[PDB]
Formats: sequence, structure tokens, C-alpha cells
Amino acid sequence: AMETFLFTSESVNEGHPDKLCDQISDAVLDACLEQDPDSKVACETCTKTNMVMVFGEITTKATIDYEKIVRDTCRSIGFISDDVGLDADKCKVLVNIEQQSPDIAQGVHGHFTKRPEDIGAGDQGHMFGYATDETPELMPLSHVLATKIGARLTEVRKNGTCRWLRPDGKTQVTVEYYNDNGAMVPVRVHTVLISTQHDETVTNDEIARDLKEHVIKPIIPEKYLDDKTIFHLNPSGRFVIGGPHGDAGLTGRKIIIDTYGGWGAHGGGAFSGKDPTKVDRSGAYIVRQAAKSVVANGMARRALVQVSYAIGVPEPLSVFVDTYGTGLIPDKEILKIVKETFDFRPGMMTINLDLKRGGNGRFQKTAAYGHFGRDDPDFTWEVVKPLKWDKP
Amino acid sequence: METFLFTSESVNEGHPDKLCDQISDAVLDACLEQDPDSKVACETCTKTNMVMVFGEITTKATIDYEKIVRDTCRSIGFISDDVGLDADKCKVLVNIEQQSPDIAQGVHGHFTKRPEDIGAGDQGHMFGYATDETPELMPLSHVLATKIGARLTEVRKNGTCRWLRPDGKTQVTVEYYNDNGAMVPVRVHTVLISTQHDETVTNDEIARDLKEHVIKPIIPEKYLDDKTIFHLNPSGRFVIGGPHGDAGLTGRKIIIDTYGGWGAHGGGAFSGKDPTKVDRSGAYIVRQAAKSVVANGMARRALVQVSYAIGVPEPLSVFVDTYGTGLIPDKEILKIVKETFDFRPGMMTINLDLKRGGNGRFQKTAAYGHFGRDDPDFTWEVVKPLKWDKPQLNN
Ligand SMILES: C[S@@+](CC[C@H](N)C(=O)[O-])C[C@H]1O[C@@H](n2cnc3c(N)ncnc32)[C@H](O)[C@@H]1O
Ligand SMILES: C[S@@+](CC[C@H](N)C(=O)[O-])C[C@H]1O[C@@H](n2cnc3c(N)ncnc32)[C@H](O)[C@@H]1O
Ligand SMILES: [K+]
Ligand SMILES: [K+]
Ligand SMILES: [Mg+2]
Ligand SMILES: [Mg+2]
Ligand SMILES: [Mg+2]
Ligand SMILES: [Mg+2]
Repeated sequence: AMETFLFTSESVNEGHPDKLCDQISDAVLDACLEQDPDSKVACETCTKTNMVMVFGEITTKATIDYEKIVRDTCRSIGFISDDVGLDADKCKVLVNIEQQSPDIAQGVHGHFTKRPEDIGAGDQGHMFGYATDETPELMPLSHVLATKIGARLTEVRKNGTCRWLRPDGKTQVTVEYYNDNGAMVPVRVHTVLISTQHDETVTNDEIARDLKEHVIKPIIPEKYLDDKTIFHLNPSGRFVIGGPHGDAGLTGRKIIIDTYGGWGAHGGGAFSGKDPTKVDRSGAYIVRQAAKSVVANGMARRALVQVSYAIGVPEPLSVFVDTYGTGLIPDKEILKIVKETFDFRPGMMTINLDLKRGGNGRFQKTAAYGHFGRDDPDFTWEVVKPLKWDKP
Repeated sequence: METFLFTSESVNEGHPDKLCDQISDAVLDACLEQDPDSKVACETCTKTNMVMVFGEITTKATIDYEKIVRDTCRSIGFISDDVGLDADKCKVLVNIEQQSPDIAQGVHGHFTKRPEDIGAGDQGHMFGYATDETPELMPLSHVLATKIGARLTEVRKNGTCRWLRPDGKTQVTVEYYNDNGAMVPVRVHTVLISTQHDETVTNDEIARDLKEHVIKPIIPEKYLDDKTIFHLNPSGRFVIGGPHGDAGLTGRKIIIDTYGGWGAHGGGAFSGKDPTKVDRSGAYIVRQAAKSVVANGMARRALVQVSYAIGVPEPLSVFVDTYGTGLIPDKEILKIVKETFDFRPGMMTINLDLKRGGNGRFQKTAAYGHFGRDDPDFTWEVVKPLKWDKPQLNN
């Protein structure tokens, strides 16, 4: 028998209270950038029963309505009554937003005077990019399936297929994998879990039926489902209270759901609410582009890339490439090609990925359903770069 | 000798995110001291002149959340607007409710489920990691960044560097060699420190004092050489700091809390959570498992994943990988792990004594990492003997 192992990833949909915060933070960023592309934004959000607070550091020429951005974001997600766990028109909106520290501003951007090539990293830290040939979008299947199931769970609520749904939901997929000389080859889906908020009109048997038929079966390729696949469907047995009423939310508390579902690696930095001088976001986006380009150019079946920075220093402190033994040329050669092709300086990454463009929900769209593996053209870091190499 | 560069960072107890982790766990400690069965999901945030604690607590404890906040800030050194937050003058906001009854019924039956029947407090997945590259079975990049930050706090509190303020960050790039899947440190390539300071010190003095008093005492001499790069307060001015300089939140340092980018992370934060939250108890048990695999000599490195569904005691999946370093097959290590560790949350809670708080039990975890610590309160660092047939023995 084939040797296999089990790997699990989860997701949450746009109504989860932490994801609500990510989306509000990015809605604030979008609003700032639409009026002032040079906005310095570090917008955190938190939420609990009938309360949202936006807090952090914004230096902008924009005139912003923080309250309206909060209410508008809540409304689009479906938080329009106390019965669904937050009412956009009732909740108290608190604001604690100040200009960026002048001590940070002078060292990072010289108070809006540094040229792009001289812009310092907005902070220290490290960031990883990952790609794998196991799906067409070059993302891990466990992550892709959990994420797409959660997006479908939102879609069947909004389109009237499952009218009993409420906004807050989570998903989890256990994939049975084969290791093919370091490449990951999915075999089957071992376990699928959904926990979704619901109204008082639906039985648990109806929830289970409707989740399997309307949400799971449309998303998981048939070749990965069999009679042994385990289903956990609303295992708590009651999920009527939800949203911020059921669970406090914060920005940047879904960073593995935002990235690779536990595959690759994570350096710890959150994405939402941050302008592109924050290398947590621009640097993670460029190393996704790099890892994805290595795999898409056929140089490897899987790739991991690390970059690291120091506040106020344009050039990265370190870069790493690992192909898990799948590279067709040595990893040191791939590192050389990556370092010749990608400009890791933040002012450069910002321009090369058009990251000062907000509005029409540019960043808000990234703040649910993952930052990576998305074909929307606003996800500029998913565009593959041609790499110069001699295929042996 | 082919090498690669791997970087980890840390922050010390005065970083605004870490201040939030410590407040969250100070709240947990206070609840558990009086009511070991407290249900706690305490989030904290902070910005200029403001701390908010919020979330879900079901406790019999007689608690003043504002006092816990102010005491925790005060103890870290946030005693004035000049250092970035005044523990005694700042606004303290509280938005704390009982746990959802819909969660309470499914997880613990409103305090009626026996330990073996307690459901996971949530879904999710968690990873544990160990590596033989340090005595504490942790990655060197992480250990060095973490210990440098701890020393950065120590030299402020002990009067070695009087110009220091509480908020500081560190970062270490280690040059590594791959020995058949085992990680062998070669040298430290780059060290970075950014620390808050007063107006009395020049950048030359900061660089000197950080190298001589903070870095050289921590990094083994064998890893430093005349090519090691030092970035010391590269921004050039860090006088504003703490919550005044940067908003903080609970659970925004989850890689600093764990393995510094090594191993893997399932995304769940630790601080502010009672042990029915498998984000904390499950991560602690899979650290104990990975550490036990390496400490028993069964592998040089090990990664363990576990996953859960809310309301279900038994995990949905378990994975073991030894990066090609195992001395028995990974499938056999997985079998031994499953036979040795009880992954059910009510069981993990008792086996790791996780309902004991007070005397700073959990607050001590909320800075300087949850793993690789020798304090006996870190019960998940105790190695379990594992039963296996060592290849080098007949018996
Ligand atoms: C289970 S709550 C986390 C722990 C919680 N803070 C506590 O007080 O125990 C985490 C997420 O699970 C979901 N959730 C909320 N209520 C639930 C319920 N009754 N059953 C299942 N999942 C639920 C929501 O997506 C929520 O944001
Ligand atoms: C650089 S701030 C993060 C970005 C910030 N929110 C903004 O508005 O740009 C992150 C951390 O860096 C540190 N920091 C604050 N001010 C700094 C400065 N002037 N120089 C270097 N590091 C600083 C503190 O530890 C702070 O919590
Ligand atoms: K929470
Ligand atoms: K922040
Ligand atoms: Mg959360
Ligand atoms: Mg960071
Ligand atoms: Mg932070
Ligand atoms: Mg979680």
C-alpha cells in the first residue's frame, strides 16, 4: 500500500468576527488610498457585542468617515440585525486613530521625502512565500478546498439557496497526501468540517443535508470524495448566536487562513490595514510572486522563499530559497535568479505591484478568502514573472 | 559547505502587542486562581492612553479587570506618557460578556461534561516542533532573538543601560547547514535590535551598549565573527514607543510565541484562553510530543500536527514528519505518539495541569515564547519516555 499522511487546513468566511475586522481595516486603507495614494495606514479593528473600534496610525490627506466605513462593511457582509450577531446601524463605533509616530515617519520615508529606491522597510520582520504544483493556482489543496467551501457557504446565503444561513461560518479540510520525491500529491479528502451560524427555522438534519449537497459537493472534485470521507456538519449542535455577539474579533488573527493553511511558513505579520511600506504585506506579496514564478517556470514543483528586513533599511537582511528537493537546478542557483529578478526594496515593491491603488474594494477583497491563489487582476502578486534559466 | 540564511525575530515584554498578550494572560491567571473551571477568552488592545479588554469570560471569580490591566502595565514599566503609556491615567475600557450558551452547551455541557467527553473548544489545527540544534530543543534563530530581547529588558531593569525604555524588538539571521535533514548552525550572519530610548543617549552610545551589554552576553562566541552584520537602532530615533508609537492587540505575535518560522503554525493564538481552547492545550501537547520524539533519540527534528472540530473530543487528524531524520519510520513514530499522548482537551488539561493559574503561571508564558523554557510551570516542556526499539540495541 501507498504511504500517505493527513494534513489539515481551515478557513473562515467574510462573516467570521476576526475576518470582519480584517475587511474593515482594509476598507479603511482603500478609502485612504482612493483620495491619497501616499497615505501611511496601520489601521487595527476589534469587535465585541454591539461595538467596533478602529485604532492605530493613519497619516493621510484623505477626508475619511470611519463610522460610515464600519457600517458599510458590516452591511455588505450581512450584519444588519441583533438576530445575526451585529446590527451595522445599532453598533457603537469607537475611534482611537492618531498620525504615524514622527520617529517612525522620519526613518521610513523621511516625512514623505524619500525616493522609492531609498524608502526604508516600515518595520523589521520576516515573510515567506510558497507555491506548489498540486493545484492550477499553485496553492495547497487543503487550503484551497477549505477556502472555496467557505466562499460557497457565503454564496448560498446571499443567493437564497440556503435561507436559514447567518453570516458567521468556518470550514476545515483534512487531505490525505502522497510525497512524490518532495512534491505533494493529493490522494483524497479524508475529513470535511463546517460550522455555520443559522436561524431557528432549520433542523440539524436539514443543515447537514444542505451543507453536503449545496456547499461541499459543488466544490470538492469528485475524484477526491469517497464513501469513507468523514463529515462533521455543525458538530456543536447549535450555532444561533454568532458574529461579534458570539466571539470577539480582531485584525490580523487569521494570518494562516490569509496565506497557505499551514504549508510553507509564516513570519508572523498580518496584512490587513497596512499600506505597502509595511513589508509584512508588500514583502509577503513579492515572495508569493517569486515562489509562484519558480514553480510556474518549471524550475521546481514546490518552493519556499524567505525575506527579512530592518526598519529604515531598504535592502533585505536575508533571502532563502528551498524547493523541498524538487528543484531542477540547485537551490543556490534559484536564489541567484530570484535575487536578479525581484527588487525587494519596499518603495520598489510598492510600484512594481501597484500597491498604492485603493478603491473599488481593491484591498477589502483580499481581506476574506485568502490573499493568494486568486485570479482577480487586482491581485498583482499572482502574475507570474518569466525567469531566465537553462533547463537541463 | 553549502549554507542558507534563516531569520527569526522577537519582541520584549514592553512591545505593545506583547503587553496585550500579558494582560490577557493576567486576566486568565486571576480567574483561574479563584475558579479553576473559568471559561476565558480575554482579548486586549491598546493605543495612545487606552487599553481595552474584551471577549467572553464565565467565572465565579471576584475580579476587577481594570486593576489587573493597570497592575500589568505598571509592572512592565508603563508608568508615564513619557514612556508610551501611563498605567494610572490611561483609559481602561471593558467589553466582557459570558461565553455564548450555544458554545458552552456543545463544548462542556454548561460545566457538566466529564473530562474524557469535553469537546474541543473550537476547530483548528496546531503544530509542535523540536530540533536537536540547542539543548532546549528549539531553533537557534528563535532562541537567540528571544534571549537577546529578554536581556534587553534585563539591562533596563538592573541599571546596566539606564537610557532604555520598555519597548524593544530583536532579529537574528543564522547561517545553517543541512545535515541529512538536521539543522546545523554555522554562524550568526546578522543581528538587529530596535529599542525605545530616552533623549540622554547618542546613537553611537546605543550601538556600543547594545553590542557589549545585550548581544555579546547572549550569542555564543563561536557563532560571532568579524563579518557578522549589526543593525543597531537603524531608524535613528525611537523615543516615542509603546502604545503611543504603535497599537497592540492580543495574538499578533504567534510566530514569536512558537518557533520563529520553523516547524509550522495553525494560526491560533495562546494568550487569554483557558485550556478547553485547543489552540493553547493542543499546541502545548504537540510541543511535548515533538520534543519527546527528539529527546528520546527517535529523530533529530520532528513536526507534529493535530486538528479538531468544536464539540468533538478526539482529534480529526494527526501527522508526524521527521524531515528524513527519524531512526524508525515516521508511521511508527505516529503510532507511538498516538499511543502515548491523549489529545482530548479535557485529558490534555489534566495531564498538563492547565487549570492552575495565579503566581503569574500563564502571564509568564506571554512574553519570551511558550516553548524552550525550563520553569516547571511550563509542564509541556517535560519529556515523556517513549517505548521503542532503538536500532543500535538488541534486548
Ligand atoms: C467557538 S468561538 C471561539 C471561543 C470563544 N471565544 C469562547 O468564548 O469560547 C470561535 C468561532 O467559532 C464559531 N462559533 C461561534 N459560536 C459557535 C457555536 N455555537 N458552534 C460552533 N461554532 C461556533 C464562530 O465562527 C466564532 O467566531
Ligand atoms: C514600526 S511600528 C509598526 C508600524 C506602525 N504601526 C506605523 O504606524 O508605521 C512596530 C514596532 O516597532 C517599534 N518601533 C516603534 N517606533 C519605532 C521607531 N521610531 N524606530 C524603530 N522601531 C520603532 C515598536 O516595537 C513598535 O511596536
Ligand atoms: K476571539
Ligand atoms: K500595530
Ligand atoms: Mg479569533
Ligand atoms: Mg511584526
Ligand atoms: Mg503588531
Ligand atoms: Mg482559530
